[PDB]
Amino acid sequence: MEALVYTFLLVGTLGIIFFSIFFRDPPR
Amino acid sequence: GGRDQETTGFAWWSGNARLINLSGKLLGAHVAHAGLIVFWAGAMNLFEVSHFVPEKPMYEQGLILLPHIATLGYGVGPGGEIIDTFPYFVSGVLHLISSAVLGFGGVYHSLIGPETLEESYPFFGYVWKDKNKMTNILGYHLIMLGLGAWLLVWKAMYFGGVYDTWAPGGGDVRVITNPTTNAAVIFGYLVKSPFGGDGWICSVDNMEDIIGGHIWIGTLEILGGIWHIYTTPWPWARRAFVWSGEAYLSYSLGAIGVMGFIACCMSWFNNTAYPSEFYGPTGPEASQSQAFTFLVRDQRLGAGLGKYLMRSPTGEIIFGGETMRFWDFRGPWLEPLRGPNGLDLNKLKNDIQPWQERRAAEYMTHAPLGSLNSVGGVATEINAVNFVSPRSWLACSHFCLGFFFFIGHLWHAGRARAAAAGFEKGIDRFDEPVLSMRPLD
Amino acid sequence: MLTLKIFVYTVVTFFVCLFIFGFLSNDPARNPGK
Amino acid sequence: IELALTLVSLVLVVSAGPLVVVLLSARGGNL
Amino acid sequence: NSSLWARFCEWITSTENRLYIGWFGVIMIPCLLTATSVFIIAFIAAPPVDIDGIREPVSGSLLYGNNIITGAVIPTSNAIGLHFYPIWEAASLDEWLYNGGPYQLIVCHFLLGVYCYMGREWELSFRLGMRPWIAVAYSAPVAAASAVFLVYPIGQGSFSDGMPLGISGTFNFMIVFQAEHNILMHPFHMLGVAGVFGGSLFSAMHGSLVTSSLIRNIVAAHGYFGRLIFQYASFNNSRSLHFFLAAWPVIGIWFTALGLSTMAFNLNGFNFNQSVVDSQGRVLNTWADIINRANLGMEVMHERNA
Amino acid sequence: IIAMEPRNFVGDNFSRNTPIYKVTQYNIACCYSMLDQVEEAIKSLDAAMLSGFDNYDQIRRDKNLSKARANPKFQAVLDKYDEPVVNWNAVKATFGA
Amino acid sequence: RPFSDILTSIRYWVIHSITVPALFIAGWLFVSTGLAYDVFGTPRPNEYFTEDRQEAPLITDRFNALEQVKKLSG
Amino acid sequence: IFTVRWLAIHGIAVPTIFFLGAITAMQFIQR
Amino acid sequence: NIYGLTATALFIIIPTSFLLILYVKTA
Amino acid sequence: NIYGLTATALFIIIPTSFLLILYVKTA
Amino acid sequence: KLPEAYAPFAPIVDVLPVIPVFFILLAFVWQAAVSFR
Amino acid sequence: MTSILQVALLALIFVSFALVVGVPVVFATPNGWTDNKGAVFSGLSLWLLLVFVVGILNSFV
Ligand code: CLA
Ligand code: CLA
Ligand code: CLA
Ligand code: CLA
Ligand code: CLA
Ligand SMILES: CC1=C(/C=C/C(C)=C/C=C/C(C)=C/C=C/C=C(C)/C=C/C=C(C)/C=C/C2=C(C)CCCC2(C)C)C(C)(C)CCC1
Ligand SMILES: CC1=C(/C=C/C(C)=C/C=C/C(C)=C/C=C/C=C(C)/C=C/C=C(C)/C=C/C2=C(C)CCCC2(C)C)C(C)(C)CCC1
Ligand SMILES: CC1=C(/C=C/C(C)=C/C=C/C(C)=C/C=C/C=C(C)/C=C/C=C(C)/C=C/C2=C(C)CCCC2(C)C)C(C)(C)CCC1
Ligand SMILES: CCCCCCCCCCCCO[C@H]1O[C@H](CO)[C@@H](O[C@H]2O[C@H](CO)[C@@H](O)[C@H](O)[C@H]2O)[C@H](O)[C@H]1O
Ligand SMILES: [Fe+2]
Repeated sequence: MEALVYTFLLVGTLGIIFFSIFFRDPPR
Repeated sequence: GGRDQETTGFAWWSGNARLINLSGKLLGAHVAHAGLIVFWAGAMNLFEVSHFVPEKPMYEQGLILLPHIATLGYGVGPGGEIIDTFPYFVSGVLHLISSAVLGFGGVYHSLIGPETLEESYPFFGYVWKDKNKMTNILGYHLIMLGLGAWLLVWKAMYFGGVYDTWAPGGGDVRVITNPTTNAAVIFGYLVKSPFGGDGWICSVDNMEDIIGGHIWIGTLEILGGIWHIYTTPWPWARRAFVWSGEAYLSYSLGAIGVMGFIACCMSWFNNTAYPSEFYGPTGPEASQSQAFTFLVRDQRLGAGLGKYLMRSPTGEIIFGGETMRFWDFRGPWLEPLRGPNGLDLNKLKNDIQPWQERRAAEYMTHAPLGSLNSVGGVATEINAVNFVSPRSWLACSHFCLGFFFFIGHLWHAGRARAAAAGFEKGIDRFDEPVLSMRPLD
Repeated sequence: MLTLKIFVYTVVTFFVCLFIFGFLSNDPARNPGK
Repeated sequence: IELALTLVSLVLVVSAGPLVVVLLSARGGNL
Repeated sequence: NSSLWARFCEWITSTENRLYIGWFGVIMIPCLLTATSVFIIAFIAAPPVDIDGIREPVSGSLLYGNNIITGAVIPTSNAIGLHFYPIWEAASLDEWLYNGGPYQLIVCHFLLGVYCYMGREWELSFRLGMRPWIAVAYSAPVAAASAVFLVYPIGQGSFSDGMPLGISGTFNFMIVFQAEHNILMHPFHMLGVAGVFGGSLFSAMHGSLVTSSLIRNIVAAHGYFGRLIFQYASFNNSRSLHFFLAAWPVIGIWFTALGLSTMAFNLNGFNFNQSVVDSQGRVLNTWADIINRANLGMEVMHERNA
Repeated sequence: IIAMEPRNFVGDNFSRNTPIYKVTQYNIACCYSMLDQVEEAIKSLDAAMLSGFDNYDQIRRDKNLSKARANPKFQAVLDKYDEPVVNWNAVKATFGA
Repeated sequence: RPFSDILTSIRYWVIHSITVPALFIAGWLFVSTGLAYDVFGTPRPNEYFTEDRQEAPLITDRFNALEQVKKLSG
Repeated sequence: IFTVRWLAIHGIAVPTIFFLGAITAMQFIQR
Repeated sequence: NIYGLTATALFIIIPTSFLLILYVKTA
Repeated sequence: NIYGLTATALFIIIPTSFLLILYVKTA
Repeated sequence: KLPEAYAPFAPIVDVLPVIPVFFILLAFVWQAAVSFR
Repeated sequence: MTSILQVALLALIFVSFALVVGVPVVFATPNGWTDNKGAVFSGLSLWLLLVFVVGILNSFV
């Protein structure tokens, strides 16, 4: 079942990247 | 007698950039550089002749230029044996003296001469923004290159012959008579795939194809030069290009880098225009020679087949072991023993010739393996032997030069486009194109 | 897999043609301020 | 003896290299 | 101007998009999407590959009992070599996977994508009015990737020599490369490592100087640098300093990529073996000789004759 | 409308000038011709050519501008901005020799 | 003290021109005469393998190492 | 005449030239 | 019981994270 | 491998939740 | 090898191919003479 | 005529060195060639004809 844990971690990281790209905080 | 940094705006390290507008200085620079090229050619030829012994094959002492003359077929006997050395000496000395003449001309034009040729010599003058004169110069030089190609064809077909490595009983000088002028085969190479087993234009096998291609390219070059002399660029051509000196340099850099990469691959793989007898065996050739010599020795001593043979994914019979990656190799000493279905057993069982055996031995011993420290053999070789195949030198040097000239294309094309647009010096700090855009959220 | 080969070929050719014609559409650079 | 000839030739070349520049600097030549 | 072509062109070239597309983007985007999709799917689940082509499959897929640090996309099988191997040339999908086509697919699409990315970098630089040559700086990692993935297999004549798309695969590739060729004892790799170390040093030093100077100054930082060591007149203006920062790592990586490509044609690094010899002919070991012993160990260990 | 042209405008497709610039200045050149001001009509159409009014058929064919067409400098500027593709005179002269 | 004045000084030129070659020849003699081998202990190319020891030296001693090296040396 | 700059430069240089002479003579040693 | 673990984990991650994203956007 | 699973789960949950709570408080 | 008629001039030949790499250096010293203006 | 070849060749190197040194000196200096065309013209002419002499002498042997 370790495989599912690895995929969960990778997909979560990809989600963090996506959110950092498209949902940026406007300056000040 | 150069300009100042303030006058031209270019520092010393960007000095030659001051010559863009000036024509006489640029012309002298070009002529002097051509003289330098020819000087190096002559000097290298003389030195290589001075350090050459006809007894040994040329690839054993690091020879890179003399193999070219040998390929043209000067002082070369059957099997690659050296007959006379005078042709090389005469070629070198002629090159060197022509270089002297070119250097004198370039120095005269660069130092004491009209800095701009437009005012006094309208025929030779030009302006980068001009289009007709650029086409005229291009046509002149296209005609020159076509004449060179036709000179090669004339030499191959008349007044001697070229060293064909596919002649029966080893290579020898031969006179071409019926070059393959069919357009279909000529352009099949241009359309051929570049991947394993196809190789694009690097898969030419017969000198017939070489001569036919040179005929076609020379005729096309002459016609194109005549066309460009009398023609002006089309409206779309003037709309898709940047017409300035640096842009011309950029396109030339891109083209020459691509040709450098292509020549590197040709040197590493091709063996027809580069006979193995002079340059030495290629990597695949050395591996196949290893396998073939081992099979011959095993067959002699013991006296598909499990001994060093196997079946390729397609189905043909191929040499076994790690050599299977080179199953597409073709060579004069291996072609006769190959049947329609790859290697046929009866051929090696009966059809064997001594010269093939000794050629295979001499090729397997001299594999294209070496070190930058001029020590042959694998990197983990305990002892020391001096050998590095000239093919490796050519391939590495020309790959590096092609890559660097591609980078040069990138740089110069970017700079030329920016200068044409008018913002190469920097942002105007008043009307930033970014400021005229909405904020990005 | 002839069908897949033709599908890949048509999509690749579409992309390449759009790329080439897109560059062909762009008008030349120029300096208004000169 | 050939090594001596090579050394002398190298000295001649490396002396002729900057000889022209030095002579032009000594005179009123354009540099 | 409502024609389909007109509006599609306007959308493609518009800077209003969240991420600039550009025409280079046309080839850039789909290629990378294909590469990443195939890479993810192969890494997650895929059958073993016969890397060496003697019917000894090598598991490299995550689902087949291996970890992240060990999972990798095995390169193309040794049997195919340089032949072009898409899906439609394989006898069957299972055979395609067993031989190792997805690596070839991924590498081709990835190389096209990175080249198109360079192109779009230039194109947007031209659009915004900034100077054009940022692509030149980008040419270093692209050159290194091309040398690792394409040029070296071409030199060795087989696609199995390309870097496996994994971590432990990368370590295996590096170790095998050291075994075959002395990458460590080659001047171009020395220049590359010098470039990397100098880039780290310059980044750290520049960050420290600039962040310390920013108080509420550049003259103070210049004096600080000029007094810490003995080069007072060093990088007087920001233009020269930042150009030097750009230039050092880029040249280093250019040189290491060129070194790798040079070795692709079997032009190895320095070979200092039996360089020191005493009187009447004995061999005195030097550090180069212990390095040679290690190289011999790796070389003789990786080559599975059987 | 020419007066309000922005300074340092880089178009989305690298135009460097607003699309209405070329058409409106071609119109102003036409109206100058209608005002009997050929000497400035040639300059107006020269600047229009500089702006990238790539279309060439109407300027040669349009009767409305024919009044200014009589001036030789109009044909001179047309030639240096629309060069004959094939030098018929040159090839004929070479054939004669 | 700016560098130009010291560079153009005749006294500087003469003293350095007489001293530099002295140091150069001092180093030349220091290595050629063999004093370097004795002082720093590097064996000459013809005593690496003493007749009693045909293999590389090995110490196997921490405190009582002096005469051990004496035995290994020479 | 005895400034710290003088001391630094001489301390660096004197061993430097000594070692350069030693090394160049050392290279001619017959193996 | 791998299916139960994965189903439970998905049900705890996807919806709660979904709510958190919206709340972060609101403030 | 239960210790690994629990350690990993704790490392994902406690710190990321910690940060999320702070950010929610800030906005 | 080189014909006997030019055998004694072997050494100068050995120096000729190295000549071109000097030219760039010449340029540099010229720029040094001109004081890098 | 091996000795004749040798002496002519020596003269070739001497004259080539002299020309290589003089050429830049005469052209670079202001007003140094418009008043000295004859000297350089004679030098290059004698250079060419003695090169031809060396060539024909070699052709003899
Ligand atoms: C591409 C190079 C190039 C170009 C564009 C020019 C252009 C010019 N030169 Mg220069 N010149 C060159 C090379 C070049 N020359 C070289 C190599 C030399 C050394 C020999 C000279 C020496 C020279 C002198 C001394 C003078 C000029 C002058 C001139 C101007 C008048 C035309 C002329 O020379 O009459 C040419 C007249 C001829 C009778 C020659 C025509 C017959 C020749 C021999 C045909 C050769 C062509 C053939 C294809 C060569 C191929 C060689 C092979 C290796 C490829 C003109 C601007 C004159 C000038 O006004 O000064 C600025 C002048 O006084 N040139
Ligand atoms: C081979 C490459 C090459 C070539 C052909 C040129 C050519 C030229 N450069 Mg460029 N340049 C180069 C490399 C090159 N440069 C490099 C590498 C640098 C960086 C250091 C520069 C930096 C630079 C600057 C900063 C400037 C030039 C300028 C010039 C022009 C005038 C030269 C001058 O003032 O001479 C002065 C005269 C002498 C030094 C004496 C002559 C010495 C002779 C030719 C050499 C002696 C040997 C030779 C064999 C003699 C001929 C013998 C033969 C007749 C048999 C000229 C067109 C200048 C120019 O015109 O710009 C507007 C200028 O401002 N260059
Ligand atoms: C009449 C118009 C004309 C012609 C014929 C040429 C011809 C030439 N120009 Mg161009 N040029 C022109 C106008 C012209 N130019 C103008 C108007 C300008 C601007 C002012 C230039 C600027 C220019 C530059 C900047 C340069 C040239 C160069 C050259 C030469 C190319 C040498 C080379 O590398 O070729 C490579 C290919 C070959 C050598 C293959 C051709 C093989 C031969 C020569 C053909 C057969 C003839 C031969 C004599 C037969 C006997 C063979 C054997 C027995 C010896 C070539 C002779 C280049 C050069 O190096 O010149 C010295 C160069 O750098 N030209
Ligand atoms: C190296 C020498 C050289 C150079 C620099 C040029 C340069 C030029 N030529 Mg000339 N030409 C040459 C040799 C050369 N030609 C020769 C040898 C011939 C005889 C066959 C011609 C015949 C010729 C004609 C008949 C015409 C030109 C034209 C042109 C101009 C148009 C742009 C262009 O080249 O096409 C750029 C490339 C293309 C448009 C693509 C088609 C070319 C092939 C089929 C590409 C195939 C492979 C490629 C990878 C795929 C690219 C995709 C494509 C859709 C862009 C340009 C100034 C035209 C012009 O306006 O000048 C008057 C023109 O009408 N040339
Ligand atoms: C024939 C091809 C060609 C030509 C005619 C030019 C001409 C020019 N270039 Mg371009 N360039 C080229 C190729 C060419 N370049 C290539 C291949 C590259 C890729 C590296 C570049 C990269 C380049 C840059 C980045 C810049 C120029 C600039 C310039 C201009 C000033 C020249 C200069 O820098 O002063 C002369 C400078 C020197 C002599 C310094 C030499 C330093 C190098 C590193 C010496 C290396 C020598 C070494 C032994 C070679 C080893 C090779 C080995 C790796 C195989 C001038 C218009 C400059 C400019 O302002 O353009 C307007 C500029 O900024 N060029
Ligand atoms: C401008 C200039 C420049 C450049 C230049 C150049 C590049 C030039 C070139 C030049 C050249 C390029 C020249 C040449 C010359 C040559 C000569 C002068 C020759 C002679 C010869 C001889 C003498 C021979 C002899 C012999 C023979 C025949 C063979 C072998 C044997 C013998 C040895 C006997 C620079 C940039 C640096 C800077 C500025 C100035
Ligand atoms: C000798 C030879 C041969 C043949 C050859 C031939 C036939 C060749 C041809 C060639 C050719 C025929 C080539 C061509 C090329 C082309 C090119 C290289 C082009 C390019 C282009 C470009 C790059 C473009 C671009 C653009 C863009 C993209 C932008 C927009 C516009 C345009 C479109 C302009 C044979 C095999 C027989 C033999 C061996 C070798
Ligand atoms: C043919 C022949 C010949 C020829 C000759 C020639 C061609 C010559 C040339 C020559 C040359 C062409 C020379 C050159 C030289 C150079 C040099 C000698 C250089 C030096 C340099 C330096 C010393 C540098 C320094 C520096 C730099 C790097 C820059 C920065 C700073 C400094 C200052 C540090 C003769 C007559 C012999 C004889 C017969 C044969
Ligand atoms: C920058 C401009 C530089 C121009 C340099 C030109 C270089 C071209 C010179 C190549 C050498 C040609 O010189 C040579 O041609 C003759 C053939 O035509 C040779 O003649 C010989 O060639 C072969 C020798 O194996 C034989 O097939 C011939 O029967 C034999 O007569 C001469 O040995 C020599 O004179
Ligand atoms: Fe900064």
